[PDB]
Amino acid sequence: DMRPEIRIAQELRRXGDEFNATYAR
Amino acid sequence: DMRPEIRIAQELRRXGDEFNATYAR
Amino acid sequence: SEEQVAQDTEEVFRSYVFYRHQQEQEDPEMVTQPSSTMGQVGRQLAIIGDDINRRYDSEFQTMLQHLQPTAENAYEYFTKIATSLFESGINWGRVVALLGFGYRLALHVYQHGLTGFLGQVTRFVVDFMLHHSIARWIAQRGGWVAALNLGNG
Amino acid sequence: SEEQVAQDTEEVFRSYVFYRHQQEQEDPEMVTQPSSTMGQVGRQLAIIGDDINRRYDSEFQTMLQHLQPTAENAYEYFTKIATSLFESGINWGRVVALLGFGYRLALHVYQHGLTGFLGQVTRFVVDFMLHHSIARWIAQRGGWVAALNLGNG
Repeated sequence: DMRPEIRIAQELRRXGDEFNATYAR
Repeated sequence: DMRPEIRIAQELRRXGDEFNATYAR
Repeated sequence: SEEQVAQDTEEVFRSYVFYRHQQEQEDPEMVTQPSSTMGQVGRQLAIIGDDINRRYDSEFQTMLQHLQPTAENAYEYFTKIATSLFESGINWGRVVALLGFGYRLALHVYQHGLTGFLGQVTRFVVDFMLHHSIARWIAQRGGWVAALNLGNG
Repeated sequence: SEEQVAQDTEEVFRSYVFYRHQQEQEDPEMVTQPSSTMGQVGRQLAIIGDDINRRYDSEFQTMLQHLQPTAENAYEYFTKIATSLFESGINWGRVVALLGFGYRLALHVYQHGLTGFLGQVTRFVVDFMLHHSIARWIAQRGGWVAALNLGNG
């Protein structure tokens, strides 16, 4: 399975892209 | 007045000498 | 310049952490700053991210538990994770995610007692005993095992 | 040898801290070791010192508050204090006092949030932004102040 630091970076990116889609208008 | 690190060292020594007198038999 | 932006980042992040910790409570490093515009930037990014951030709480707890970050390895992990975050590009949301990761990492390492300070004090004690002749004295008294007679009998 | 005594000191001190923290409770760094004889030495010195140690609690709280130790200055203060402790001689009680000071110092720095880890993470964030081109990007978007438009309007 994916290493924890790989999974964390993927979810950070997901999280950040959600923030970006939400607010970068 | 005495600097805090000076006072701490004096009280550490007092404390240790109490321990020593108590237990070094 | 980007040296200026880097300097501003300190105030942004410290304010971000201060205000995020407030909104999530109910870590004394996070309660202790005087800012201005950069303080406002950090505050606003923490506030407007709150709903998004809370939906990620459960999985970041699981992921950070698996990662087991410590003060000793945090730099290595931070760098690998942040590099991967931005590999496919930079946008404002990913920049905020970097601040959020810094927040989560600092909180997790402190509250799980992984900050390494007791280990640092242990090295202080050992180093002092070795280099200031205390170990020599204990050796001549029979080693640490000789302390077993204190309070004995 | 005194290198051996120095090695044994790590187990003595960690056990000392583990057992002292138990007897005083009612710091997660202090709850996390597998030892043997050196573990027993640390345990016994913590136990037999309990009555003496508690009589000093009030003044060490006042003195450590005045000293304001941090992870940044702890080594300097530890070394000056320990050198002064032994200036007029070494005895077993002063050796135990050194372990007790290490205990108090580690506990005080952790519980007052002076462990410096958030400050370390802040340096991670700034360093990454500067050396991995994030600050460059923010500068070209207008600096951190441009983030004030996120969630605005």
